[PDB]
Amino acid sequence: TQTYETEFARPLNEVLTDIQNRFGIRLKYDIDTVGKILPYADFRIRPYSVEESLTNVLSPFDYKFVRQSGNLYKLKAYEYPRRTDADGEKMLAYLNTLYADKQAFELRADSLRKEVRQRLGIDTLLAQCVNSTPILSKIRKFDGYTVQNFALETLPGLYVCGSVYTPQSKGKHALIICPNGHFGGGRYREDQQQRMGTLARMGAVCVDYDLFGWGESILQVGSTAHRSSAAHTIQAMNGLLILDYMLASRKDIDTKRIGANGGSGGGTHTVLLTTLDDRFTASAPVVSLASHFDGGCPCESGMPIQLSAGGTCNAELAATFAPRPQLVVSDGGDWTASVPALEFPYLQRIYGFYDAKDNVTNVHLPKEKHDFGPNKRNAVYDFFAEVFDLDKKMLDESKVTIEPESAMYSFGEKGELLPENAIRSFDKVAAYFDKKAFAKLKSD
Ligand SMILES: [Zn+2]
Repeated sequence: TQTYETEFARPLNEVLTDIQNRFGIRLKYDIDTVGKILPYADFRIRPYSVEESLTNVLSPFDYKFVRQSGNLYKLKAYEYPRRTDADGEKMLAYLNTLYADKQAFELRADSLRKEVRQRLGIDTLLAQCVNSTPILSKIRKFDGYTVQNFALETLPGLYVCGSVYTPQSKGKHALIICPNGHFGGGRYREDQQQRMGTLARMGAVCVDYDLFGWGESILQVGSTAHRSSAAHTIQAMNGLLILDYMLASRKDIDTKRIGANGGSGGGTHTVLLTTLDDRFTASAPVVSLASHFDGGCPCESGMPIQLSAGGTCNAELAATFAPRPQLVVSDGGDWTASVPALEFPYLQRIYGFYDAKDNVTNVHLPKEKHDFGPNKRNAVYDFFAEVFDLDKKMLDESKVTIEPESAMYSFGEKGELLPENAIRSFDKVAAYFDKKAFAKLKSD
């Protein structure tokens, strides 16, 4: 019954099936429309445009479409971290109106650094971090580099576990902090060991560490806890405390050569690190950078850092590092497809404010997909070789050992070495962020 008096109301699932048949498209559904009723459904249709029709029937339920290949469309929930290339181009054009030189750029960059840090809440948690003796494994020797595991206590009872990759070559070394993306196996994976081992053979101390609720963090908080705003703050805190610990505990580091490098989520965390800490002298965010995507995981976008200074994006945060050497690796199979046309020229103009366009580079892999495969690693090897004066003759992944996973563990094959004091539920961490969690906890 289509009447004025029943608001010409149709179930949304009938409307969309009807759009699919009428305009001859295919729909992939990543939403469940059960029970959804759209008033005036047929009046929202536009015979000349499948896209207006879809947007007019979906935006009332907070849904959208994303055009796939050919005549296929995916139907999605609104995503606060994800916009379009078009949104990107308007954002970056808008931010270009806020600065015409170094002076104007540098005032906004300082506001961006302060408001990002404030909005992350990291200084609240740093004021509560302890100073206990880090748990260090024995040093394991390999061809031209060694590996040593660490567990560093942050908040009372909370541990970040990682591994340090040290060159065997004599003399002062570069240091590279290496947050990782959501790739299978985390920092334990083959391509992560390859990259840390090659950079260490070439003369860089390299450090990698568990994402919150990955690896041995699972022993304390479980796997679910990773997708939380807590993860965003805790992972940035982890990076900073690890940089502090490396610089205070080691004699072999040249403080003119401190790098950040990571892939996907690790590339988002790389930009966060160079935004939070002025000690970094070079940066390589890999298959990560976009004006129009902030990161899909709450560990990347869970805190509202992109609302800093009236609105920013990871491309502008990356720009605040100017004019320090920075490599952006992009590919044609993900959100970084835009970088050669959009994000890179934006970064070139800002590096331009310092006569240092040559300090920022883009290795675009048009044919490749979202991974940390060999040509991603080769752009990283090449960049740090160049800017940190590392030894390219040592570059050979066949010489890196692929340790089994448990060899990088701090707390034993089965986590049986997990300290007495140690947090064993997410509740203990959540209580720093949410009064509901604190209240659950305080009723023993
Ligand atoms: Zn994450």
